[PDB]
Amino acid sequence: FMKEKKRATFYLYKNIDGRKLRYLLHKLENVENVDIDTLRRAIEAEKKYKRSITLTEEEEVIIQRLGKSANLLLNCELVKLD
Amino acid sequence: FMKEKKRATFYLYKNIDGRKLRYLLHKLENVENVDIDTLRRAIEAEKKYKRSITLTEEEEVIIQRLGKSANLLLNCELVKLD
Repeated sequence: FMKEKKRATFYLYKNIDGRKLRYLLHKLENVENVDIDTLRRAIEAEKKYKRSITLTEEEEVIIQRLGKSANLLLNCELVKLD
Repeated sequence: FMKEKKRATFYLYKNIDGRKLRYLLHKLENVENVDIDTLRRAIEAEKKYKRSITLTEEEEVIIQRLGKSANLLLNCELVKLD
């Protein structure tokens, strides 16, 4: 129904704060593809840090658009950020 | 040590034969990135078919280059093929 005030939980290879997590999610709005090297690094990284954020309506649709690819893509952005 | 005559085992969303599996692996030699839509589809697909091939020396290095991203990338190629 939208504007559900729910949290999206992610597992990252770095224990980043919500501020950075939210930054990465929004960066995905302009991502069209992921380079093979970046994908390998994100996949091989140990994603053991559980980080969550309560979504705004705008973020809910980004999460819905990405579906199950969200966690990996967020880790890919983190690799690119670093 | 190379030329190990070992099998690489993959899990695909379609029960393709070794002929096609090998085709997809070689196609990855020219892949530089994966589009976001294709990645989501490959991630969300139920990869329940176990398919294996014994690697030639040339294929061993492709597998080594891809590392843990091989299975997902193969599924991405399968999505692109279809």
